[PDB]
Amino acid sequence: TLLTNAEEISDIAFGFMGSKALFAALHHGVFTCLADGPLSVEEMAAATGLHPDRVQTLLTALASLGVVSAVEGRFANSPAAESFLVKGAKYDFGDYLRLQVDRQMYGLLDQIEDAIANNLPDDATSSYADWFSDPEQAKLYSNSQHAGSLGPARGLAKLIDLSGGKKLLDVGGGTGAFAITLCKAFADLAATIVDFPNVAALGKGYVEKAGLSDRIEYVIGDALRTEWPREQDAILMSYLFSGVAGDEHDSLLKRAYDHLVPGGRLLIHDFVVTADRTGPKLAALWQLQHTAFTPEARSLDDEWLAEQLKKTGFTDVKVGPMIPGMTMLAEAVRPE
Amino acid sequence: TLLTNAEEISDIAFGFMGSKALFAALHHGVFTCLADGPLSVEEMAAATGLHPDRVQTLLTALASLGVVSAVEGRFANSPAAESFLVKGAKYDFGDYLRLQVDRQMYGLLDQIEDAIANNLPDDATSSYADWFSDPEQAKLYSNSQHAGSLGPARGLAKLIDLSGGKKLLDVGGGTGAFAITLCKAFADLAATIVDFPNVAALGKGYVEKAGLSDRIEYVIGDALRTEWPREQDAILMSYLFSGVAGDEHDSLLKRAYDHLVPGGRLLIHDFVVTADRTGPKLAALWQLQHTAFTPEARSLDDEWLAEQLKKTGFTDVKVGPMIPGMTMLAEAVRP
Ligand SMILES: C[S@@+](CC[C@H](N)C(=O)[O-])C[C@H]1O[C@@H](n2cnc3c(N)ncnc32)[C@H](O)[C@@H]1O
Ligand SMILES: C[S@@+](CC[C@H](N)C(=O)[O-])C[C@H]1O[C@@H](n2cnc3c(N)ncnc32)[C@H](O)[C@@H]1O
Repeated sequence: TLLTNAEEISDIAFGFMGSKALFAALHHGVFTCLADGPLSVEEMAAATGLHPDRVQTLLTALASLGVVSAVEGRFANSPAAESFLVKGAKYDFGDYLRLQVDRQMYGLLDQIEDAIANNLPDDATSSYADWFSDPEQAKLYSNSQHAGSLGPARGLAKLIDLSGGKKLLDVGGGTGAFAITLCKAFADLAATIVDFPNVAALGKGYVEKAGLSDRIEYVIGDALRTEWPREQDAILMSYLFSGVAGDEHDSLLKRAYDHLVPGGRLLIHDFVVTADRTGPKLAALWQLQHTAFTPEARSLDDEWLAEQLKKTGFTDVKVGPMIPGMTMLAEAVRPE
Repeated sequence: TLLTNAEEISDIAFGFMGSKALFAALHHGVFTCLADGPLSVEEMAAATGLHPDRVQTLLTALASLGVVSAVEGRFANSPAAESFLVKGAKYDFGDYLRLQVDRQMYGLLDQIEDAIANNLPDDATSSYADWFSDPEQAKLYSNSQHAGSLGPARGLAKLIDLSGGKKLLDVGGGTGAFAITLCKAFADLAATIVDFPNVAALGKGYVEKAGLSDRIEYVIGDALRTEWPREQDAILMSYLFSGVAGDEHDSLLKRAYDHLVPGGRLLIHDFVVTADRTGPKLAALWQLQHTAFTPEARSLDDEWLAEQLKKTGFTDVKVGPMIPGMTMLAEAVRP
């Protein structure tokens, strides 16, 4: 589509108000209160401890987005709410949305006006490093990121095979959602994770909980300045490229190729747009979101990625969907 | 319609990114640069001082929203962008979105999680009054609001008749973006804008810079504390109820009755939702925005309104649109 109407501009301009309506409602557990059938405003005010008038304002907003129904002054969850926003639901990501997206991503995006001009102010967050140097920000971010990545990680295990005596290197593997999931799926797999000190310290705990402390080690520090383990059987880079400066992209590929045994696989998972630069929409929006605290980010597109991987010397290069409408999986092999 | 799937919820959850893509682009004159025809990423960088890789990211975001087209490594304005987001377009409104909605409203909506639980930090902006203690602040708000209320003000200069010997009382008046457009349409018209000292002073510049400095007055104070000029022919209230605590509503209804000449009309312009609580969307969202810095605000519906009016004494009250899909106009007449 190509917009023609002022209304269509308005819808875009005012989307942030929609997001915050959804987000506020999650913070006060609105959808969970409705899980047992429709409630009135005052029935809602009671269950949530909100004032009847604020709840009315919030629910009216939600209804006008179709997030809930409003029938005879009674509110009820939409099918989407039932599945995605109720604590416990099959596809729940309410906590992901209100913790990381709302409390962190929303505010940070107030920086893009300066970030896209490569003119951040001194007091702004200018990188993951700077950002995660606050241990409360590292946690707020990582807890939701970990829960959110389990699904995709389980999706990933189904695609690739890492059985046998194999070593995995996860550059920027956060708190181990991928490495842990992979290690639970493949018996003889040993993993190494590289990340920032505050992220690694939380990671250690997830790895203990899972009883994998004997199979998953952390190598702490900035991945660009720290040494990686050599002769790995596979290397994973999930949401790394998006949060790193454009000038670093080739060297990461070259380093990766070099730390891989012959026959080894490079796996890159990230927000990637199609080369026609038309979408997917969420990949592009997330790319812009990372630019806000990564002002030297370059947009990844699928054919650049394929090309650079071949330029780097990899083979059997493929790029395709991972999370539908949002991320792609690129896959490459060091010759054997 | 009700949402069912992930895409539809994501669309809501990530709408803020969409909004910011549009805003960033405006601050940097993207669409204005594209007005002379499609441009490569490189050519775009030349015209804006922005770095190529970053224009590419901004432009890709926008193309995926349909705001620009993307063809052969070139970007061009969508017809909507060409019409409404280019500097000097008959219907340009890019600066309003850029300055008020982005620079101010977006930041203020971060207070919403605490505001709907009536629990703002002392740090937070907790009312129009508190907000406008800062002259720097009162200026940037009205700057883009006053110039944005001209439209609605014109559409109301086409509607009612303020002809003859007529006095006006614009309670909660702002920098008089209404009072000004009214008289200027109606040769013989008075004026009496009540408001806040920090904003008054700005509008005095707006009236002086229009030539009306002797018809329009100002009655400094907190409309709820300060007394207004009695016996008027018309008492406007635009966006007032929206940013005032909901317990001042009924009493604002009685008060406004007094200061009119029996036979004089009252006008309420504001965000009002249909009684069934389903929209319009922009009206519902704006009430939520205003609740961010008005934690005591009440949601205005069309029925409650028409209802309480009549209940206060007014007659032949008429509640109807006004800026479709966003605001309504009430209209009553004093016995
Ligand atoms: C978006 S997150 C998600 C982590 C994980 N790979 C996943 O898929 O859930 C990116 C992670 O990479 C880390 N990271 C970013 N840049 C890094 C760098 N230069 N060196 C090491 N770690 C980095 C961040 O700390 C963050 O935890
Ligand atoms: C959303 S604005 C719009 C101004 C103008 N009436 C218009 O139609 O564009 C609300 C105005 O009313 C003022 N205001 C809000 N509450 C007020 C109060 N309790 N007393 C006096 N002025 C108030 C604000 O200063 C602001 O200028």
